[PDB]
Amino acid sequence: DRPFKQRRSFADRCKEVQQIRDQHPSKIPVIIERYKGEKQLPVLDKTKFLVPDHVNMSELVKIIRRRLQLNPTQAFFLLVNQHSMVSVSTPIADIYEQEKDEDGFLYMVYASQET
Ligand SMILES: O=C(O)Cc1c[nH]c2ccc(F)cc12
Repeated sequence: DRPFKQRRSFADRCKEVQQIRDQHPSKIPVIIERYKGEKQLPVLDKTKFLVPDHVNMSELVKIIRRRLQLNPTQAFFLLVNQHSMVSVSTPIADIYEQEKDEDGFLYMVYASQET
């Protein structure tokens, strides 16, 4: 259950982004993890997503919500560096250039609170 950055070294994370640049150049490499203090939402099956660079962030919110199989009642937020991405109808390619990690991944966190 450890976070991605505790399972992979910085150099290995950089090499993985570089490999994705070669093999899936039109995809943004995204890490999506459950907030550490999250109580209500389940853990997602997978952590690493290759997102076509034209996808709007607001659509990624809907996709992850569907993957979690929640009621329309359960609150859900997907955050990039504590910015909620529910209303961001901007392609991920633009968010990437602005919010990417030094290792080249784009890190997101989901929670039942937007704090
Ligand atoms: O969910 C995934 O597996 C990765 C992903 C996120 N958004 C997408 C949009 C189109 C597509 F082909 C794949 C994706």
